[PDB]
Amino acid sequence: HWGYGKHNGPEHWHKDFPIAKGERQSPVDIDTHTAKYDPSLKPLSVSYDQATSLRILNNGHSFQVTFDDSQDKAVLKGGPLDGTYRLLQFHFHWGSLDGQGSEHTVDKKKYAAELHLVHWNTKYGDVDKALQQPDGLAVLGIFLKVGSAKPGLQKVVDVLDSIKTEGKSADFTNFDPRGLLPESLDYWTYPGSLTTPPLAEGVTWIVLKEPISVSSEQVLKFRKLNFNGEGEPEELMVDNWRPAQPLKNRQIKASFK
Ligand SMILES: NS(=O)(=O)CCNC(=O)/C(Cc1ccc(O)c(Br)c1)=N/O
Ligand SMILES: [Zn+2]
Repeated sequence: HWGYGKHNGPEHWHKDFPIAKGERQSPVDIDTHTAKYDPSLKPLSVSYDQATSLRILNNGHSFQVTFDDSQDKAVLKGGPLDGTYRLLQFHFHWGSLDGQGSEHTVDKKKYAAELHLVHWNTKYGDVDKALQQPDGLAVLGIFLKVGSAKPGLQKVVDVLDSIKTEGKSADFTNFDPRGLLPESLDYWTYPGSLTTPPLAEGVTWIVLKEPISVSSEQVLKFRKLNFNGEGEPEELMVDNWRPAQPLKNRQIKASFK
C-alpha cells in the first residue's frame, strides 16, 4: 500500500506507522558544521572479504541484493558499534534527475542516489528480533554522484533488465560488495530509524563522507526499473527516497576532523 507517490508517499506513512513522527527518525540533514568530531570513536571495520551474495530482487520499492547471513561472513564492527553486525542486504534510493535521489543530505545537498548496506546485531540472533531493539541494526550509507563509472557496480546494472517489475528476482552469486566502497571510511554517525515502513527506531546510521562516482548510463539503468508488477500500468521506479526528518534532540558525530 505504501509507496512514494502523491497518495501513498512519505507524507502518508504516519497513518499506518505512527512512529514516522517519532524522536529518532531517518534520514536527516547532516549539518557538517554542527557535527562534533568524536576522538573516541573506535576505528570502523568493514570486513567483506567472505561475503556470499545470493539473489537480486525488485521489491516494488527498491532493488536489493541479498547475502547469506547464517554465519559471520561479511560484517561491520567498530566505530560507534558495540559487537558484530552481519550484512543482510544492500539496496539503493535514487531520483528522476541527477540532483535528487539521496535520503540523507549534507548541508542540504542532495546526491543522485544513496546506497544502503543493511546489517543486524548478532547479539539478537536474527534480523527480526534485531528490528525490535534500539541497537538492532546498522546501516552503512554511501552517496552516489554522477561522473565517472563505478566498475564494481556494473554487474548490478547489467542484471536490472531481468528484474524490471515488482516481485521479480534472479540469481546473483559471487558479487563483491567491496567494489562499491569509496577510498575513505570517514563517516558521520547518529541514532535513527529505517527510512521505509515500518520505520523502526533501531538503526545506528553510519554515513560515509566520500561519495562514489557512477556514470549517467549506470543511474539511467536504475531509472528503467518499475514500481509496478508485470501487467500493471508502467510507473518508473524513480524518486524512491524519504526526505530529511526532524533531528529532534540528536547529535551527529564525525569520525574525522
Ligand atoms: N532504507 S533502510 O533504512 O536501509 C531500510 C530498507 N527497508 C527494507 O529493506 C524494508 C523494510 C524492512 C522489513 C523488514 C526488515 O527486517 C528490514 Br531490516 C526492513 N523493505 O520492505
Ligand atoms: Zn534504504
